[PDB]
This record gives sequence, structure tokens and C-alpha cells, in this order.
Amino acid sequence: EDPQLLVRVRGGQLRGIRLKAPGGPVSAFLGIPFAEPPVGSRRFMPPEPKRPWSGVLDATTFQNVCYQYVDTLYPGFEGTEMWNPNRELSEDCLYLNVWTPYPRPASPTPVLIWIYGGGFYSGAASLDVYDGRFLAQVEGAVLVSMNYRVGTFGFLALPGSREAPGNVGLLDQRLALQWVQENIAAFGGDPMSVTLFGESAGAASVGMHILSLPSRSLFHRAVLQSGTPNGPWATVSAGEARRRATLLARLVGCNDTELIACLRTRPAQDLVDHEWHVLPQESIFRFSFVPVVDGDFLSDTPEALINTGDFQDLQVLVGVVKDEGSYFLVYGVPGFSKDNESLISRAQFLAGVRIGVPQASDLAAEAVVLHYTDWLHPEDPTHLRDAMSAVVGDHNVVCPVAQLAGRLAAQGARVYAYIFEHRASTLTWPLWMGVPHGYEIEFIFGLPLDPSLNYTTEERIFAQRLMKYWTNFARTGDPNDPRDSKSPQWPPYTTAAQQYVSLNLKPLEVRRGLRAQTCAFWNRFLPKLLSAT
Amino acid sequence: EGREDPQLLVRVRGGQLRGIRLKAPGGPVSAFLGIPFAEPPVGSRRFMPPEPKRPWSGVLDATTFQNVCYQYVDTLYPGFEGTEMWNPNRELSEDCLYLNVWTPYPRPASPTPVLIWIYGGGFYSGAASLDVYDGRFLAQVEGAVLVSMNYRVGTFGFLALPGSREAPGNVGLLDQRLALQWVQENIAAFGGDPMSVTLFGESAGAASVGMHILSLPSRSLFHRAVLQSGTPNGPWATVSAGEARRRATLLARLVGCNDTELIACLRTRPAQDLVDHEWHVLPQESIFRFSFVPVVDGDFLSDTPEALINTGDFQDLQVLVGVVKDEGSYFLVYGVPGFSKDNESLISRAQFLAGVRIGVPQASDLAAEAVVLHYTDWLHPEDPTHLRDAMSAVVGDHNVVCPVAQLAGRLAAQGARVYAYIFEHRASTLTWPLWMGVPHGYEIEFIFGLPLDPSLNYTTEERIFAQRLMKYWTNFARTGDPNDPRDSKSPQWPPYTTAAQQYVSLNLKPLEVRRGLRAQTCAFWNRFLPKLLSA
Ligand SMILES: O=C(COc1ccc(Cl)cc1Cl)Nc1ccc(CN2CCCCC2)cc1
Ligand SMILES: O=C(COc1ccc(Cl)cc1Cl)Nc1ccc(CN2CCCCC2)cc1
Ligand SMILES: *[C@@H]1O[C@H](CO)[C@@H](O)[C@H](O)[C@H]1NC(C)=O
Ligand SMILES: *[C@@H]1O[C@H](CO)[C@@H](O)[C@H](O)[C@H]1NC(C)=O
Ligand SMILES: *[C@@H]1O[C@H](CO)[C@@H](O)[C@H](O)[C@H]1NC(C)=O
Repeated sequence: EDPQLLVRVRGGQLRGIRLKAPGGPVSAFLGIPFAEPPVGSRRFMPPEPKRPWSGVLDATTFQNVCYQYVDTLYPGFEGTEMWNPNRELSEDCLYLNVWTPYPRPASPTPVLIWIYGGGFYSGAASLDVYDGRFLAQVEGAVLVSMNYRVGTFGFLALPGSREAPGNVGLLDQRLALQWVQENIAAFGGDPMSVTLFGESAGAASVGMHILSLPSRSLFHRAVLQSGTPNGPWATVSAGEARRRATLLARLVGCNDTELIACLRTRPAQDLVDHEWHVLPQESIFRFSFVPVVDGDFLSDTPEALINTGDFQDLQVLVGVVKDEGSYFLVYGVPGFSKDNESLISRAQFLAGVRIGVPQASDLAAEAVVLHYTDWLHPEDPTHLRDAMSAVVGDHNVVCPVAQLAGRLAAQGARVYAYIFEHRASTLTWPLWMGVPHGYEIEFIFGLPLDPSLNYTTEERIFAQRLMKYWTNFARTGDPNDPRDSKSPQWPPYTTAAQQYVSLNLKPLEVRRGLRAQTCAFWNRFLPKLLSAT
Repeated sequence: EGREDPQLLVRVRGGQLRGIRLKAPGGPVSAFLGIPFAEPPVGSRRFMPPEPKRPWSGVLDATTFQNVCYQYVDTLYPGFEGTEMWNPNRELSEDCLYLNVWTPYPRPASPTPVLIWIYGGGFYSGAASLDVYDGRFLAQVEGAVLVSMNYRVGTFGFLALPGSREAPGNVGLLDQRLALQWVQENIAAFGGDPMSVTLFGESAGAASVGMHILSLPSRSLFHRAVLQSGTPNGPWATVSAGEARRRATLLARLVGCNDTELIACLRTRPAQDLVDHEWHVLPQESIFRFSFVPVVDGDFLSDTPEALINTGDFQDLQVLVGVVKDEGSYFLVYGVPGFSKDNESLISRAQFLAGVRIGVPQASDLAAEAVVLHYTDWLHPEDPTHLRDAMSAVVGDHNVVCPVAQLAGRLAAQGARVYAYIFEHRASTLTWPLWMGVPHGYEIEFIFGLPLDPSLNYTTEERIFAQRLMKYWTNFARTGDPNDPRDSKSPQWPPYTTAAQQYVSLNLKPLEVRRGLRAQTCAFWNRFLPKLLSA
């Protein structure tokens, strides 16, 4: 029996499986329990450490996916399906996955920990795009990913109550990080060099761990892909979370203790049935149960915390894809569809703005329309369509990212920023969506290295470059190859020069200012506007 | 009579005139200067509408410029040419309603298209007798009949106690209208065609031309109009009835004064006493603000210019409108701390923020914030060169470029034929510093063709350029189209339309067609800012 597949952690023995990567084998250990199944009276409660087990626990397969809403917009279309659960749903879902080189690392290896996105309402560490074997095989990394509770199960909160304190889904992530500290050395991983990375809601989780003191002793560097703790969707106020929780309890037929108790008796799918019914306005890029400003996990709003934090010893890599907003238009904005070029009228554009910026007053919405209209072609359908995408991307991702990068840089952090501009040759969404939210992931994880995936040879070469930036950053806090000259170099993002790089098929190009003019509108003017109005 | 030049004697409705034979570079022209067109608006007539001049006897000598209307004289840079060239070059007087005529020599034997010039100077200053308004070159080279008139400015022209008989306001505009009527009646005696009259003017002169378009009684006195760097809409060209009354009673109080009693007391004040308090009645510390300007009286102006342009019918109107490259730079040295003609005026962020409040004096804190956010360069938010230029652009865009863009857009959409330009050439002889670029008012010397005078020290290219511009203006006056029908080879000047927003660059190089009159920024000024103000 393969001793490379046998490992002992604090809770007992594990049997892993030998997997094939194109360049060689890797050792994978999938479905490792890191917490007691958060079921029955455990629902909505913070996780508890997993009890020791007897014998050898079989970690050769992905465990269940946390209970969550499942997308049905385009039934059986690869573009949407690729994000849907690829295992059985269950509230018993608190398991993590570890990939390492085979044989396992001779000396302690830097650890990358992935945190998936999915708007805090969905996602799983088992998706094909999160496959860790490429990074493990090629860069000899130790890769870890966890499941964390999403939707009402992970983030339903009655702020101040003992039984539904909020943010338990982020506590799930934190326990997994504690697990890595306690156990990763047994896999050949270095607990003294841990890099968090995640995309969308995953990036925002990474950011919340930056901003939450108890998480800080569990990682050394961070990567935020297309997401931030700050911004309009990633957090809610205690007042608003309380509101949403008691509205959901009203819809399902339900003193905080009494209320939470009746919710605990509800079958999972009954809660999920009403997930989308509690949002205050018709919107897109807005999610019902997300992290809450509790005054505990988050001592203040992420805006306040990034504005005042001390980020001296801290390295961060942050970025965005070319078209953050395009994907979301087809999920609520009339006139948009994956099946046509979605050329919209001016009317549709104004209507669209109230949906993409749901919190906006008439006057603020007016300001947005007037800023994004191309007044040389105010009525041009192509311009109006692309502008609609840009409003959503900018408001939700690009400008929150520019704001974080800027505050981090000014307050002592080492920051590297990018924009990702390559569109996959295999993409099944329309051309008008360009490079949509989430389609850089498969390249960072190295999927193009698999011949059967039908990526182009240039895309393979490109994925390898990306894997190097990311693992080199994990190793050192600097994505630049250490013994390679001529590139040119990826420079740190600073407040003075605001340098970032474009990631694409051509060599790194250095640009200055991350939508500087347009993000000043979003981050400097709009707040002053709604502040009074 | 008897031994006079028979080509310099002419009769008009009021009597006989003797003009003078003037030398221009390419030959002689006839000038008739200092023709009275109204009764001297003096004494009991101060503040009153002008009365047509009563016939005189004998031959009136029309060989020299008459008095300049009483006005505030600029003392910012004593003895500096850049400021002096705009100051009164004849004695100041309330007896000042005279006009000038230039024609070819001998006078045209067939009826010639007429150009009428209205000077600017913020409605507080100006004179038709300044060097840069010399009609001799357009007369000689293009064969134009050129008229320019003096009109009352400042308090004498524009002090209004709206609703009163004795000071109804806008009398300076009524002066201009009277001259226009004079041209309709008398210009044929000079060989001018009264059925082809084109108005043109710059800054407040342009705003004036715009008021005549918007005021029905003037409409039958002209056929085409040119507005150079000014418009009747916008933030400086008019004041409400309420604001005019407020400024008038403050000034009265400042000199020690029922509207009849008040106006009567003002009529007893020395002209200079009124002028001395001109700038003391503006509501905020400002630049590109003038104390006494046309008022929305519900008479001359039946409503605000904004409402009138937005909703009027201009089907059979032909207009040429444009701006210079740096409308705002000139004004900064008259009020924005940190700006001088003697240094590079590299300012700090703080000076920019203070400057914006002065250059956009009617803006709330939030509106000001909006302005500062829009014009700030966020890659170089503290860079002094950028901030200097942005300050200039704030003032220029707010006061001229966007009101012009707004005017052109409404006129085009409402059936007018519109031609738009940006004038980008800086005179080789300009005495203002380089940082000011092509400042407000410095296209005028080219339109009038001063560079044709060798003694002025312009370049050969400037001479050729000036000739081109004279051709455009006179071609437009003649046909309502600045293009030469006998010259297809040269690039064409297309009309400005809402759909294509075309205009041309005027500089040393051939005509270049461009799209969008500062479209993105002007949307801010023209569409957003008003909506903000309604909140
Ligand atoms: O945002 C939405 C909208 O969700 C819904 C709202 C209401 C209803 Cl009834 C129904 C629905 Cl579905 N869907 C969405 C957005 C992005 C992705 C892709 N993204 C997933 C995680 C990794 C990064 C890429 C998938 C679904
Ligand atoms: O705007 C001003 C301000 O004037 C003043 C304000 C206050 C005081 Cl105390 C004192 C003063 Cl002076 N002056 C100004 C602007 C432009 C020109 C040039 N312009 C004149 C008309 C034709 C086109 C060019 C001359 C003076
Ligand atoms: C595109 O298709 C969708 C769904 O079929 C439709 O609702 C929309 O109106 C279409 N858009 C255009 C511009 O035809
Ligand atoms: C330019 O000079 C004037 C007076 O000489 C001064 O008041 C002003 O502050 C100077 N500006 C700068 C930017 O140095
Ligand atoms: C033109 O140039 C000559 C030659 O230097 C000079 O003497 C004359 O004064 C100049 N005239 C003007 C108006 O600058």
C-alpha cells in the first residue's frame, strides 16, 4: 500500500489517492473533515473542531457540496453549468482538500489556500476550474481548498443573538486555516508561509481575513481576484441582515431564540426557495445572505477598516478581468441575453442603471447615466450595451479594487495589481461579454496544460506564466521571477504612480491609473452625493 | 463744398456728412466716423431708451472717432500693451452714441453686403474705435461695407429697476437696435445693401448678437449672425429682474440714494461716481462676472435666453459660432490668487480649490466639489502645471465653450444652419505669457485682417491666414455659407448638426473637421449641473 498516500494528522490517519497530471503524478487528499457536521441544532452556529476518528479515513474523493441555490437560467449550457454543484448537496459539507507533489515535498513548501466565490450564496471546492493538481505538479506547490457554508446556512444572522450571530461561513474558512496551521506540515507544507487566494466572494473573504485580527496569525500573504471586502455587495449592516432574516422567517412560516428555533426545523430546500425574495430592491450583483458588520468578526465596516488599518508588514496581489460586469446583465437587465448581441436602446440603458445601481437615488442614477453615455454617440446601441456592462463592473469590482489597492498602498502594504485581458478560446458565452467575471481562474490553476481540454498552445504557455507569477508571489510576496532578467518587471502599485500590468498573450505591459477618472467619480463623488442629495 | 473730394460727401436721414479717405495696404477706403445716431443720452436721459438723433444742419465732419461711452478703465497692468489695447482710446463721455462706416473707395456701384460689428467687454467696457476693430481691411480687401456702433455700457447701459419707467434696463441693447435701424434706413447711401446685413461680435458683443436673434423687434434688422466666444445663454450674460433691482439699489445706496426718487437721485450723480462703485455690487467674489448686464425684463427678453433658445423657431436662421482654444486663461489674473502674467502661474491644489469657488461663484459646495472632481487629473492630482491649466479650463468651459456648445446644439436641432469653429492660432505678436495659450479676444485681430498691415510685424503665414479668415466671414455674410463656391479643392466647412457635431479648426494649417464640441465635459456643465442645482 502506497506510503505516500498515507498521512497522519491530529485527528487520525488519512488515505489519499495518486492522481495524474500531464507532467507526472500528484498526491491528492480529498474530503478531509475539518469540522463537526453543522447540522440540526448546529445550523447557523459557528463551526466546531472535528472529533478524532479511528482507523484510516478514506480521503480519495470530493465530499458533498454545501447546501445552496442552483442556477437555472440556461439549463444544460456549459457556460452556466460549470459553476453549479458537481457533487450531492448537503449541510454536512465541512471538508477541505489538499494537493501536493508526489512524492510529497522533501522540504517544507509554501502553501496556497484557495477560497471560492459564488456571491456567498453558492460555490464548491470540487469544481473542475479549482483543480489543484496542475499547480502542485508544475510549481511543486501545496494547494488547499475548503468548503464553507453559503447562503442562509453560512450567513443568516440575527445580530446579537447567541444562536445566529452571523458570519459563520467565514468562521468555517477560519477553522480550515487553523487546520492548515496544525496539520499541513504533515503533508510537507510550510505553515509559516501561507498564501490565501480567492475570486469574487472568495476574494472578498480573503479581504475580510485581512481585516479580522484573529485570522491574521493564520496567513502571510493574500491574493484578491475580482473582489473586495469593501464595496456595495460584500457586507451588510446588522440592521439590514436582521431585516432579511426575519423576512425569510416570515416567508417560511416563522424573541430571537424562538425565531431561530423554528428556522432550524425547516428542510434545507425550503430556506433556499426564498433566498432571492428578501432583497430590498430589484438588482443584479446583489446577494441576500453575506457577511455582516457584527462588530465582532468585523469590528467596523470594511470601508472604515481599510481607511484606518495598519498594513505595514503585508503583501497583496489584486486585479480584475477586462469585463467585470458583462456576465451579470443577463441575470436581470431587460434586453440582455447570451443568445443575441444584446443591442439596447437608451431607454433600456436608463432602466438598466436602476438595477445595476439599486441603492442609487434618482439624482445619483442620473449622474451615472450622464457619466457613461458617450455624448458623441448617445444613442448608439453598441456603446449603450458596453456602457451598461461597464457600469456594473466598475461599481461592483473595478473601483472597489482601486479603492482597496490605494488604501493598502498608502498604509504600508506591498501591492501588485493587474488587469486580465485574455479571453479563453473555449469560452461558450457570446463575444459581446468579452472577458467575463471569473474566466481568469482556469488559467491561474493551469487547466490549459491538459491537452484534452482543447486550449491553444499559446494559452498553455500563458497559463504557465500565470502559475509562475502566482506561486512566485506565494514564495516571496513578489510575483517576479527571481533569476530572470528582462521582462520587463511587474512593478508594485503605489499611490504616486499607480502602476499595474496587463496579463495577456503578449509580454507584461505596465500601465498607470486603474480607471482613475471614473473611479474618482465612484469613490469620491457619489458618496458625497447620496450623503446629502 | 467745391474743392472737397466728391467721393467723400454723402447725405443720410439726419443731414450731410463729410468722410475721410483712408490708406489701407492695398489701396484707399472711405471712412465715415462719428456719425451720431441718437440724441445724447445725457442729463434727464441717463438710463433712458435712446431717442433717434434729430436732423442737423450743414455738413457734419465725420472724419474722426467720437467719444467712448463712460466706463471703468482697467488698471491691472499699467502701461502693458496686453491690457492697454482694450482701454478707451478717445475721451470718455455720456455723449457717445455714434457709429462708424467703412466702404470701398470709390463707393460700391452695386449694393454690397453689410457687416455690423458689436464690441465686447463684459457689458461694462468697450469701444467701436479700438485698433483691432479697424474696418479698413475688410472694406478694401473684401469690398465689405462695415459698420460699428458705440452703445452704452455699465450702469448707463444696463442699470435697471425692472418695471419702472425711468430705468427699464437693457437700454444699451436698445442703442444697438437703433444703430441697426439706422443701417436699414441710411446704408444704401453708402452703397450698402440693407437687405443683406450680417451681425458679428465677440464676448459680450456675441451675447448681444444672440439677444437680437432672441428679440423679435431686432429680427427684421438682420439676416445672418456670427457669435465669437460669447452667447446670450450662460452664467454671465444676463441677470433676473430680482438680481438687477438688487444690484441697482445697492449702487444707489453706495452713492447715497419709490423708484422715481431713487432714479432721479442717481441722475444727479457725476458719471465717475457711478463707475467707481461698479465692481462693489457683485454678490460673490468672482471672475467672469459683470455688475450691469442685460436683464430678463419680459420685454426685450420675453423670457430667459435658455428658455428662448430651447423652444424657439430658427428655421430660417444662419449662424456662425466659435471659440478660441483657451477661453479662460485671461480671466484668471483678474481675481484667482496664484495667477500672474509675470510668472508661469504654477499653482497648488489648495489654490485650485479656492480658484474654483471664484471661477464658479454661483456653485454650492457640492457643485464645486463636482467641478473639482471632474477637472482633477487623478494620476497627477497635485501637479501644478495640470492644475493651472485645469483652472483655466474650468473658467473657459463654464463661461464660453459650453454655453456655445449648448447654443449650437439647440439652434441646429431647431432648424438653424450653424457653422462652428475653434480658433487655435496664437499671434506671433501676443504680449501675454505662453501659459495663456490662445486667450479670449485674440482671434479678432485676424478676422479684421490686421496682419495685412506690414508695420504690425506679423508673419507672412499670418498674413495669408488672416486673408483666409476674412474670406470665410465675408463669404458667410454674402451667402450664409463660409465656403467658397469657386474653390472645391480646399477642404469644406460642413454645418454643425446634432447627429454629427462637426466643427473646424482655424489655424495655420488647412481646415480640419472635428467632432463633438467638448461633448463629454459640456454634458457635465449642461445636463448634470442644472439637475444638481435642482436639489
Ligand atoms: O449573480 C447571479 C444572479 O443570481 C440569481 C438571482 C435571482 C434568481 Cl431568481 C436566480 C439567480 Cl441564479 N448569478 C451568477 C453570477 C455569476 C456566476 C459566475 N461566477 C460564479 C462563482 C465564481 C465566479 C464566476 C454564476 C451565477
Ligand atoms: O474680466 C475682467 C475683470 O475686470 C475687473 C474686475 C475688478 C476690478 Cl477691481 C477691476 C477690473 Cl479691470 N477684465 C477683463 C477681461 C477681458 C479683457 C479683454 N476682452 C475685452 C473685450 C474684448 C475681448 C477681450 C479685458 C479686461
Ligand atoms: C435578445 O434576446 C432576448 C431573449 O430571447 C430578448 O428578450 C431581447 O429582446 C433580444 N434583444 C434584441 C436586441 O433583439
Ligand atoms: C506669480 O507672481 C505674482 C506677483 O509677482 C504672485 O502674487 C503669484 O503668487 C505668483 N504665482 C506663482 C505660482 O508663483
Ligand atoms: C516692427 O519691427 C521693427 C524692426 O525691429 C521695429 O523697429 C518696430 O518697432 C516693430 N513694430 C512693432 C509695432 O512692434
